Amino acid sequence: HVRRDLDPNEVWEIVGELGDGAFGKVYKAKNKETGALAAAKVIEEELEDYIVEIEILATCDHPYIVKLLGAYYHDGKLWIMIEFCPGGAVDAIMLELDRGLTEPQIQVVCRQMLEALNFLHSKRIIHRDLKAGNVLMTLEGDIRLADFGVSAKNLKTLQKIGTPYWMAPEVVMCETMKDTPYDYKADIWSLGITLIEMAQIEPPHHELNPMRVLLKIAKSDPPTLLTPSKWSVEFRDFLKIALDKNPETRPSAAQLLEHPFVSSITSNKALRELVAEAKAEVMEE
Amino acid sequence: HVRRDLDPNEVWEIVGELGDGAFGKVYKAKNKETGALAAAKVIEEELEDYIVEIEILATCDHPYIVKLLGAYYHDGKLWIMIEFCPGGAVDAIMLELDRGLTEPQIQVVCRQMLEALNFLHSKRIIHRDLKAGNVLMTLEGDIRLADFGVSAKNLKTLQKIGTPYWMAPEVVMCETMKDTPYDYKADIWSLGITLIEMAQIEPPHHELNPMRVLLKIAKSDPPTLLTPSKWSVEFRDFLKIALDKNPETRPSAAQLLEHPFVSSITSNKALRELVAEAKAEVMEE
Ligand SMILES: Cc1[nH]c(/C=C2\C(=O)Nc3ccc(S(=O)(=O)N(C)c4cccc(Cl)c4)cc32)c(C)c1C(=O)N1CCN(C)CC1
Ligand SMILES: Cc1[nH]c(/C=C2\C(=O)Nc3ccc(S(=O)(=O)N(C)c4cccc(Cl)c4)cc32)c(C)c1C(=O)N1CCN(C)CC1
Ligand SMILES: [Ca+2]
Ligand SMILES: [Ca+2]
Ligand SMILES: [Ca+2]
Ligand SMILES: [Ca+2]
Ligand SMILES: [Ca+2]
Ligand SMILES: [Ca+2]
Ligand SMILES: [Ca+2]
Ligand SMILES: [Ca+2]
Ligand SMILES: [Ca+2]
Ligand SMILES: [Ca+2]
Ligand SMILES: [Ca+2]
Ligand SMILES: [Ca+2]
Ligand SMILES: [Ca+2]
Ligand SMILES: [Ca+2]
Repeated sequence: HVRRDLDPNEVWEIVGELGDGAFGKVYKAKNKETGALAAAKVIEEELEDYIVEIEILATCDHPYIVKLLGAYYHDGKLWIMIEFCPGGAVDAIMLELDRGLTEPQIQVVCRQMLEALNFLHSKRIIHRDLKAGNVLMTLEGDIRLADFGVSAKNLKTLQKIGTPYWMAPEVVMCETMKDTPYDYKADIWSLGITLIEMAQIEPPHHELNPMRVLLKIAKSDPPTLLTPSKWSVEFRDFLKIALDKNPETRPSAAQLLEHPFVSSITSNKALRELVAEAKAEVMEE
Repeated sequence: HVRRDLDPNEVWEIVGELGDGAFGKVYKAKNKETGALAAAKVIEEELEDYIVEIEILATCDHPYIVKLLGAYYHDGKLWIMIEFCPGGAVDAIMLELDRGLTEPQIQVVCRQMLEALNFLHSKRIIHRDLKAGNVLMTLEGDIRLADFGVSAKNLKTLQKIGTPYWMAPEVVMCETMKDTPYDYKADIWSLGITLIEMAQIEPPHHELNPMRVLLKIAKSDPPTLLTPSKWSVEFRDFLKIALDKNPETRPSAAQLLEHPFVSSITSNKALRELVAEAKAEVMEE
């Protein structure tokens, strides 16, 4: 999936920057032949993390997951072109609009996220980094799950303890959490938190520093919506079963697709409206 | 610690085989200058596992841990010479004598193992593969903890997920078990099982296949001695607190060194006697 024979800078042009951070710059790229836009990383022996990421991406051909457009290794730089999502990240949308999503909007995101997760889990791919910032929007009002970096760094490890009789109980449990049917449950919890983040702009425990947050997650009862009366019983029930601290009894995405919070969602209209409103808001000067 | 400049086959001669298995052959080597004997691996990009192992070994200079005599990379082969232990592994001793250890013998092994683990844990090294087969004997009746392969493969990983607010409780717990003060607790549990193995020849759940054993460890109450009346209250109490399923409340090696099962053990005589008896038994033809 990494093309060696083709030179990438004859097919793509880097026309802008989308972001920057701890994992380098993300560029906006334009196809000089077709005019298609991509999010791009041009990366100059931790390229094996990116190699595993490309392989996941290439395997993850699905309507609600970001589509890999091309990967190259040329002169050396590793190029990785992925489909541009002009609607942006849902957390940027909430910041731009200065508000959380409506329940109808959350229902669409939830339905589509569940379809994506059901697909990934079928392929034994665990995302492990769900959050509103990794839910990207199209102008049509569909999501795309993004950022398989954590997924890939985790998979590289597993692809790469003790002798069982002598193994401590906590070691048995954490090695048993590395495999089916427990590994994928993590994404279901993170989905629930993401839905709260979308309802309330911030996730639970946002006021605490990251290290205190970890203690809080382990020891606290599962998070609930701050103002329950704003939300349907269906939404609160959905969260109640998704935010199960016990991964054994936490439902799969397939099971959650039959929950009445999402089982009747057959239109993306609420999300298409959201993206239109965000676009119009961005235009204000 | 890996010598490049010196050619190893001018210092050592491979004079025998000690073992074979899934991790290759272990040779017996003799120093052509001094006459000292070593256990040797001569290994022809998973050499980084062995590199981390050498670094651990070089750091683990202690009376009750195997002593690294030399590591080389020459013509390409990786040579790793470690001190020969003529008494052999405690599990081989039990098989040779067709019996378990006496309580006085177990007390000495336990005292010395605790001293070793207290040292390792001070260096933030977790063995992760304690068992009677990794407790080696000298003719003097001292142990040497051996086989840091699992330790090294684990450390290579840590030296080499998610964002905390969205992280599932079970993921928080298993990442929190990867660090102090929880990581080292695993060795305390494995010590307890090892002591049962030494008392009874076989560890608990030896009748079950390895995959069933894992379920059994997670769900069962902690193991106890099969015939309690053979053993002191002190031994049974020691096991009771060491085989704590909760790593939070499981004692450290330092705490266990003050337990009356080991706190008064100031002589290795019982173990020196054991090794003499095993030697004499081996001589029978
Ligand atoms: C408009 C917009 N696009 C993006 C990011 C995109 C995108 O449009 N397409 C896309 C695909 C994948 C990814 S990724 O997270 O998986 N990722 C980092 C990545 C990308 C390429 C290669 C590899 Cl290996 C990995 C990230 C993205 C963002 C964050 C925004 C946005 O909110 N904003 C941007 C515009 N601002 C003015 C407002 C906020
Ligand atoms: C007599 C004897 N010696 C050994 C093994 C030794 C030894 O004598 N010294 C020693 C040091 C280290 C290790 S190790 O487990 O850490 N290991 C595998 C290793 C070694 C070298 C390099 C590296 Cl990286 C790793 C293993 C050993 C064994 C298993 C026996 C034994 O019971 N027996 C052998 C004789 N039989 C007739 C009876 C049973
Ligand atoms: Ca697509
Ligand atoms: Ca605004
Ligand atoms: Ca992002
Ligand atoms: Ca914030
Ligand atoms: Ca509803
Ligand atoms: Ca406006
Ligand atoms: Ca406005
Ligand atoms: Ca020594
Ligand atoms: Ca015999
Ligand atoms: Ca061995
Ligand atoms: Ca056995
Ligand atoms: Ca006693
Ligand atoms: Ca005899
Ligand atoms: Ca005999």
